[PDB]
Amino acid sequence: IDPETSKYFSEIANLFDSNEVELEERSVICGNALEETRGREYEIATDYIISHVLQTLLEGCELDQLCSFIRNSASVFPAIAMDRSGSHVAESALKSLATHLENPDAYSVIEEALHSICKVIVDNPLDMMCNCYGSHVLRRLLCLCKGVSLDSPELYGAKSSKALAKRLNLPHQGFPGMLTYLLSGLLSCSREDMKYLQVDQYSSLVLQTALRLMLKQDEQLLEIIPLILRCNGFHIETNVAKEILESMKDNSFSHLVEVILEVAPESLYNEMFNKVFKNSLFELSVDRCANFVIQALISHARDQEQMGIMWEELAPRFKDLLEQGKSGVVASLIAVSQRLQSHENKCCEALVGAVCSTNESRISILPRLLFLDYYFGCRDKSTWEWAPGAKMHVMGCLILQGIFKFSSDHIQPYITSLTSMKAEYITETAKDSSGARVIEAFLASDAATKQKRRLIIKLRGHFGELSLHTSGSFTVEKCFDACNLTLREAIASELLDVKVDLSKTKQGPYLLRKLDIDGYASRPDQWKSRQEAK
RNA sequence: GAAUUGACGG
Repeated sequence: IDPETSKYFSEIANLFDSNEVELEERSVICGNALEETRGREYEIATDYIISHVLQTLLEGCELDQLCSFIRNSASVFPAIAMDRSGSHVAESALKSLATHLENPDAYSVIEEALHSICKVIVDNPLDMMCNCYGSHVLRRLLCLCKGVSLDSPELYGAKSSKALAKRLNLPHQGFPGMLTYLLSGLLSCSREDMKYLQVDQYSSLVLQTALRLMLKQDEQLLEIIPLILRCNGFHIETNVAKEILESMKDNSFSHLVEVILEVAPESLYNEMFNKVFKNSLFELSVDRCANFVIQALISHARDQEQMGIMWEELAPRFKDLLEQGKSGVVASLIAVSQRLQSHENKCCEALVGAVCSTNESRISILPRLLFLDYYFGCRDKSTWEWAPGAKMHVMGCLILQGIFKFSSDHIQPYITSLTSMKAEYITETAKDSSGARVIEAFLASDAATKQKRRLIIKLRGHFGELSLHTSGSFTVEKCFDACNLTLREAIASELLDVKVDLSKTKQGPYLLRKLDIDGYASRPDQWKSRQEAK
């Protein structure tokens, strides 16, 4: 890295800043500058300063020069990818490649570039799989081979509200032979190396990504998963099942088996259910790591026999799970009960009994789940009633949202409890970003109209303030849609009083328009006639 | 629109 090389890439960088360069000329300069890297790919790409310029060049050049850079750097690509700066250079090369996925003329030239990369990785993959930087490069490479260009937290694999909502029940072809080739290369180690891969954070993350990209590819999943579990008809031998069970409380492995259970084909799921989990459900549910594996197991159960086993092992202990901070386990059991149509009423009753012991407690099932952590962390639970001002409990509210997807037959204690909360509590619930989802699930449930109406009426006087927030505005429209003319008019006039402020809100203009607040203000008789025709 | 209780970068 002589100073002339340094001056060159710095001068290229300033030239792009000064935005005096046409986008077509910019693209050609990017290509010329890449040629200045030939023979020095590793040195340029891993330089703490020049790597950032090399990212700019890769993202601004044309396909041919990108491919030329990838081909000339392939023999050092694992070294670039495991470097703390070079790994961003490597990822820029992939994002750049990915911008051409929609161009059918580019198919074979992209595939050749991926082959250069996969070939040198497959030759020696295990340290790159476990390297904190190279693991990000492998995840992106796997996505590209699948034809996925657009980043997804799920695939990489972060937690997200789409995934939580999915767990609770609320396309380019790619380069399939390159995906198979690379992922087979990552998995052709000894069973004893694989044991360590199960438990290394960074390699577990790579395998999580690969499993998600193979979703619904049963023939590949049935080859891949047994290698990862060290099983290679699919059968888990008794000693291997013990080893999988023993590793289940590990933070890295627990994340991996979460994904395995999500993508597992039916026959493979059933074998895992029976041989690994079947008599350990509660012990695994109380572990800080394993309980998320149990949530994934619960969510993907196939049939009523499995539902019964999970019921027998876990419902008697619902109170333990809530006390110990494992509400996600209960949420999942409740959610899959409504999905498999099994043990619905047994699940709902076990939840009531877990929160409300004596008969007098049961009218408080709703407040206690809205503030699940305050009630269970309470000093004196026989006097606890509310958490004034507190933020409501995400998972307690998600449980309730599942509860209100049951038929009214199974959830009468929940409907009676919610609809009988006093106005101040119902109002605080609607103003909470989680509690508003509870209200909305109840308005969408098949509870009686009279009962919905009772709750909505206790919101009178607060629709204006409710509407001034993004979450409340949805609740206001859900209440409105559920109302007769008398209450639609009540809500409409409350929004009128706050119409100035409401219009300065993100959602306000839409809400004002959907409810037709201007018509109501200016020609109320015609607004009432159009609403009545609904 | 609130998004679990246990991980990730120059």
